[PDB]
Amino acid sequence: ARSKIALIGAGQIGGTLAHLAGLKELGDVVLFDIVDGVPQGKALDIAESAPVDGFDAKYSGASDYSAIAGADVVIVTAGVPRKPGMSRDDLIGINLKVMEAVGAGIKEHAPDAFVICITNPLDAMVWALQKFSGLPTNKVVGMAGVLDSARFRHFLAEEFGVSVEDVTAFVLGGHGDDMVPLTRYSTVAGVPLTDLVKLGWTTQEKLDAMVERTRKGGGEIVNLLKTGSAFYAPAASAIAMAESYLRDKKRVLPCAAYLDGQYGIDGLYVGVPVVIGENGVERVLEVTFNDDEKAMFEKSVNSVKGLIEACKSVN
Amino acid sequence: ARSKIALIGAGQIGGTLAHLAGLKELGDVVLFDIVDGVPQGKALDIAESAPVDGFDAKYSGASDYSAIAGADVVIVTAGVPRKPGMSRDDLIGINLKVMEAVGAGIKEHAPDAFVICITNPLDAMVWALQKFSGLPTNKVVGMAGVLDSARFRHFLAEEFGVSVEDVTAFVLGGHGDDMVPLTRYSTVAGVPLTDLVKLGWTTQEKLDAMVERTRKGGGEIVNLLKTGSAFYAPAASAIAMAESYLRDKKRVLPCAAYLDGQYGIDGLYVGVPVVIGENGVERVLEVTFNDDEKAMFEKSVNSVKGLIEACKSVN
Amino acid sequence: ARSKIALIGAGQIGGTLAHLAGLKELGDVVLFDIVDGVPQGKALDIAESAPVDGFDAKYSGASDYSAIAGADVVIVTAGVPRKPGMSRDDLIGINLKVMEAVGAGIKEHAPDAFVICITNPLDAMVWALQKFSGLPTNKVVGMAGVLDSARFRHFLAEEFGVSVEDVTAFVLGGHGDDMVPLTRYSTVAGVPLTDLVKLGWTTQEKLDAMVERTRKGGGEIVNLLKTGSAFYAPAASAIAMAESYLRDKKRVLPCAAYLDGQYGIDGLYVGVPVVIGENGVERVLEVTFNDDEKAMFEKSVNSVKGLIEACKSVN
Amino acid sequence: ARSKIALIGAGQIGGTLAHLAGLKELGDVVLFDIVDGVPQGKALDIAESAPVDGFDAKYSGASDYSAIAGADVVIVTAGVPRKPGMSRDDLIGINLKVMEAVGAGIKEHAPDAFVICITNPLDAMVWALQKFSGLPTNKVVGMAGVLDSARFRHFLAEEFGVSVEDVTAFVLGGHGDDMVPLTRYSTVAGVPLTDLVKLGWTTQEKLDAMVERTRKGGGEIVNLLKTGSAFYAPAASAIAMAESYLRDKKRVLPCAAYLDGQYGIDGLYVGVPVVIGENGVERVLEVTFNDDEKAMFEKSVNSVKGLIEACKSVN
Ligand SMILES: NC(=O)c1ccc[n+]([C@@H]2O[C@H](COP(=O)([O-])OP(=O)(O)OC[C@H]3O[C@@H](n4cnc5c(N)ncnc54)[C@H](O)[C@@H]3O)[C@@H](O)[C@H]2O)c1
Ligand SMILES: NC(=O)c1ccc[n+]([C@@H]2O[C@H](COP(=O)([O-])OP(=O)(O)OC[C@H]3O[C@@H](n4cnc5c(N)ncnc54)[C@H](O)[C@@H]3O)[C@@H](O)[C@H]2O)c1
Ligand SMILES: NC(=O)c1ccc[n+]([C@@H]2O[C@H](COP(=O)([O-])OP(=O)(O)OC[C@H]3O[C@@H](n4cnc5c(N)ncnc54)[C@H](O)[C@@H]3O)[C@@H](O)[C@H]2O)c1
Ligand SMILES: NC(=O)c1ccc[n+]([C@@H]2O[C@H](COP(=O)([O-])OP(=O)(O)OC[C@H]3O[C@@H](n4cnc5c(N)ncnc54)[C@H](O)[C@@H]3O)[C@@H](O)[C@H]2O)c1
Ligand SMILES: [Ca+2]
Ligand SMILES: [Ca+2]
Ligand SMILES: [Ca+2]
Ligand SMILES: [Ca+2]
Ligand SMILES: [Ca+2]
Ligand SMILES: [Ca+2]
Ligand SMILES: [Ca+2]
Ligand SMILES: [Ca+2]
Ligand SMILES: [Cl-]
Ligand SMILES: [Cl-]
Ligand SMILES: [Cl-]
Ligand SMILES: [Cl-]
Repeated sequence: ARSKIALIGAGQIGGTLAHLAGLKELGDVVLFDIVDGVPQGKALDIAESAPVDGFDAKYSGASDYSAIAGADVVIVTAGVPRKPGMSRDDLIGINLKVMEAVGAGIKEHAPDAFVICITNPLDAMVWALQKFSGLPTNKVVGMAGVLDSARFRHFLAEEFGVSVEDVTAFVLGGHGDDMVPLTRYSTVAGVPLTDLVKLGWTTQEKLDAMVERTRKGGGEIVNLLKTGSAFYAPAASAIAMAESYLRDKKRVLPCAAYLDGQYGIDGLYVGVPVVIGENGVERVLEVTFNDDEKAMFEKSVNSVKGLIEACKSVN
Repeated sequence: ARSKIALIGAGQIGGTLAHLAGLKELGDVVLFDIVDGVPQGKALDIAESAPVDGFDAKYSGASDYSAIAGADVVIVTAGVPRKPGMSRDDLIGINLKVMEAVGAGIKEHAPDAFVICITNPLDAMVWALQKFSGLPTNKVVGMAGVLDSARFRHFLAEEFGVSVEDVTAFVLGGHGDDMVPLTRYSTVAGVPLTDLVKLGWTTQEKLDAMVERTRKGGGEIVNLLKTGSAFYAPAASAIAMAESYLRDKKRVLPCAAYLDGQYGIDGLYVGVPVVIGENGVERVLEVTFNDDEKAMFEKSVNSVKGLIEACKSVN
Repeated sequence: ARSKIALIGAGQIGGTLAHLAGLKELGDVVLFDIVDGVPQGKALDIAESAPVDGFDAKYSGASDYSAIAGADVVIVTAGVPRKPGMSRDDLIGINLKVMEAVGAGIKEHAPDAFVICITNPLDAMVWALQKFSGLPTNKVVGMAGVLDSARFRHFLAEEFGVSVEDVTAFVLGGHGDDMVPLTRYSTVAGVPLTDLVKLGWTTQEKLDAMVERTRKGGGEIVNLLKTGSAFYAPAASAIAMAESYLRDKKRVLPCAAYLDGQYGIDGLYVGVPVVIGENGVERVLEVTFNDDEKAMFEKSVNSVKGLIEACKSVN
Repeated sequence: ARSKIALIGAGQIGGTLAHLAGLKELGDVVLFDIVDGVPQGKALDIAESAPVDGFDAKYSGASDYSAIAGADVVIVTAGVPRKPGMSRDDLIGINLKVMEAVGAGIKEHAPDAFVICITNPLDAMVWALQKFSGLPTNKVVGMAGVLDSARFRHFLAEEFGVSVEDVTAFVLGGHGDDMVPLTRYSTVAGVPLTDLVKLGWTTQEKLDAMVERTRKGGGEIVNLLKTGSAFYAPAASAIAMAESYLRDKKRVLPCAAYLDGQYGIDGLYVGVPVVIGENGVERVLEVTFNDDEKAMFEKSVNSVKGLIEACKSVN
């Protein structure tokens, strides 16, 4: 009866998720992959690390979905990268097929799980995974906003020369051009960034550049690493979501969540602040937008709609 | 060369400070008191607890100030309680005498320390302790606002049904009638409390009652315990300040800090948000007040002035 | 569905248990006492500390046993101290009456709990509490040996100048003259203390003195504090036991456990190494004694028998 | 003045070291590599993860050694893998050249560092790195034994069904055929494994198989992963060593250490238990061997001698 965490995909993010789940003593971990040996090896390596910090957790790797039976949390990173010669449709086609298999596995073996999707393109993959698995919409979420929040917080803390603990970033929507930052609901110690510009703690230009840097943040890591994308911050972000579920913390975190009318939207996964507790997505915090924000949010949702239409077109 | 933390006063708060410093692996601890046996016993008890969690720290107790030599941080709780038959002047008279002795001990033995005063009445005792010790004003601070922030955060998190991690409370000034809350710079996930009332997440009345409950918070604990005042939250609050110094975190925390013109004030210790790092109080965040806040802050400073005048009157 | 920890007794150890349970994020906490106000005040103080470290836990205080309903773990410190004018029989008489009330409360309200008794005299109180509550014998244990282990580990680590993390102490039986140390199964980095004497890392005399100091350890703290007994190490020790249950860690810890024939003993609570997991006391590790150890253990069990007979005599 | 940790090599182990150093709040981190972009990207990714857990640490990546200036700890993983078409001499030739460059960089820029070598073949690379850097022999160590200890502890804990926290493994020498296990100084709760066989908690055959599995442990991970070797347990192991230095914990850990006559050996790096504190390798624990162990240790040292001779032959 420790909690059981199944990690579907045992690649860069999945290994990191597994390591964090151990260090944080969140429970037992099953790593799943289609590449045999990989999840077993990473599982055993992490298991062998455990006596150094003293965490007691069972680790195992598998390529059969029976291994995930009764998982409390399932975190999905399974899929393929968009190689330079691949279309968007190609990628969606491929990773939709992966979501199909993953959804079937969760449906059969872990129907009571809280599912956190990470696989790109996230706002479509999470939507697809919920549909394929049939799980309740409040029990399937996507990680995206926490990562954007984390990047922006790092840039802010560096700018102001203050602890990351005292910075808050408010972001909705998706990544990149689909991100909807509210600098007025972003703060240092409760003071909004817009007021910090008035105080002269920063400048409008520096603030705008930090917002843009957050939009571009994923690509900035790709451009440095060259062989892959970011994994430490993505994994940390999803573990925060998982921990909030497992420990019923009721964190308020921006995640891709199924909207039943909130923000004027019905039937789509959109990045919004949600309370995560033992019942999954328990409430959506719907803020009041100004005009600039309404228009940014509308673009962002249209982007999601266009990708969902591409999914239906390819499946 | 581990950091050295000296705790001047080994009573309710001082024991708790000592326990937290161990658990958090902040360094070696010296407990100091005039009651012989007390600091030695608590030190040894905590030392004996250490193998259970695995923290390596030296613990000792003393009643001679040579024991605090070279302390990196000194946290002062030494003093007496205001027994029902004691005046304010009586208390100040008594605890000023204690600050005199403590200041002399720090001056001689730990002149390079970051000093955190807790002893009441705080805004006067911290002012007195800086004067008696001669330490640089940026290296002597008082704990008060963090405690108020913590209480208000607890009440907010309970009200909204969210994690304490996603609530921010902005408080300046002192405790009780001297507290200067800014609900507009208090937030859930970046959203100000004033906006949460507009969203219907709470009500104005409930918000006002939580502010009042924070004002009264110390007395609320006294009224429950009957034999003494709060100690767990006070100790946690001061340890946050200490940790920010020791780990150069540059937390932004409301503390009683010496103002050199900020907030229009020169030569007084006033509760304000400060960045705490390896150089002590490194910057004061001076916010822009609305009218209600200016007047509340002016009352609060006048209160401090009146207590400083009472000190001079009694010493 | 967070775990629920009920702390029966909200005095020195009980407050400390409550604080540790928060810091370690073990779950929700209910403090129970007959002195109204005390558990409510300590609960609220700890709750108010929580936003400083970011632990999400509900805290409450009560003087009605309905408050403990559904507790996963119950830790019992309720009782009175042996004031200088009180007999052993007096104390047992009094604290047996307390165990009667506590056992009735657990029986009615938390029948599925893992119960950890701390109240003295421990080997009798734990036996009595199991009988009064009717809970399964594997779900009721007493804390004693972990504390002795912790003290001895502290003394060893100081002697050898090594980390507390690399010292192991093996103790069975009770405290004081009833303690049964096995220095040959006590180690630094796996090397037994008896071999460390041969290596010249210490001396036989120093080793014997550390054993004696452990026997006397509780009194050593009393003699320093004067107003009460140890509480930081006692609380840490019991929390280790609780955590092993709650997280199914299967720690091997010396505890007062009900023996069903192990060590040649049937029907008594005796200090022995036990594996603690989600099923309670899951296995007893029965070591093979040398002659000196057999005789020490036999004395220790006879001591327990004599105290159980005194209980029956007074109840 | 936070501690500064330089990680020379930003590959599989180096990234993991960097992540752990953040999570454990050990200090600022510089990742160094010859592949430009890699250390910068991993540094930035980890930095961006920090606001999720709240660790304050500066992260940077570099390919110039000036970046490591004033490092308190330097952990070396730089080097190349032994590709299937490469000799032992080839590998040594190559990685000796890497140690030459790394040693020069440490000499010039971080002469006061505690250096932890990980690069294979470890017992030669650590010896070479000390010679190239000129640092004091007590300030240069190799990680190997902690990893073996950790693997064996995992296997033991699984065998006995107990917490990893209560298992101790005693290993000297190197990996594989060069490992020198002492099962008699390996324990569960202080009870030696040899006694646990007598108690019937395991069997001689199972114990022997766990020893052999530890010998083969690195290869077991390679055989599962196929693309590389273990990294989570290796990184955890070295971080334990680093933390012991940085926090002056005086852990007793099996590491490749320069022997000045201990174990009968002068002038070689050999795996032995050492106390690690703020002065580096502060003491070597020299145990007394039985005959089987003496012969195993002699083989193991001869193996080291043969590799040192191969180094001199290739350099
Ligand atoms: N949501 C976000 O904010 C965010 C941020 C970063 C990365 N990502 C996305 O996360 C995903 C994972 O990234 P990564 O770096 O771990 O990738 P990776 O390529 O290292 O890992 C993916 C793993 O999935 C496995 N896999 C492939 N097909 C599978 C199947 N049918 N079933 C099970 N497993 C399968 C692969 O074998 C591989 O081990 C990618 O799609 C990436 O774009 C998302
Ligand atoms: N700043 C705040 O927000 C805040 C909040 C709570 C409590 N307080 C104050 O903190 C202080 C400590 O509270 P507590 O509950 O620990 O009190 P306590 O009475 O338990 O402890 C005070 C200790 O100081 C010792 N002492 C007395 N005179 C001394 C001297 N001359 N030198 C050294 N030690 C001496 C006493 O022996 C005692 O052990 C009190 O003044 C209290 O009002 C402040
Ligand atoms: N087992 C060990 O190794 C060990 C070590 C140290 C202390 N102890 C024992 O632990 C016990 C607690 O010590 P402490 O320092 O916390 O004591 P304490 O006196 O501070 O606390 C005891 C609490 O129990 C309460 N209480 C009294 N009667 C009660 C009842 N009928 N129902 C509920 N609550 C009641 C009291 O009001 C008090 O708050 C003592 O018996 C002590 O001897 C055991
Ligand atoms: N001691 C042990 O117990 C143990 C256990 C496991 C692995 N290892 C060894 O640890 C080492 C690192 O393993 P890994 O998985 O991280 O390897 P890796 O190949 O992922 O990383 C090595 C890094 O070193 C870099 N590098 C190469 N030449 C360099 C130079 N001249 N200067 C600076 N950087 C350079 C590479 O670019 C690469 O990023 C390997 O030699 C491996 O065999 C040791
Ligand atoms: Ca632990
Ligand atoms: Ca609406
Ligand atoms: Ca530790
Ligand atoms: Ca101004
Ligand atoms: Ca947390
Ligand atoms: Ca038997
Ligand atoms: Ca923190
Ligand atoms: Ca010798
Ligand atoms: Cl270890
Ligand atoms: Cl323990
Ligand atoms: Cl805080
Ligand atoms: Cl977060």
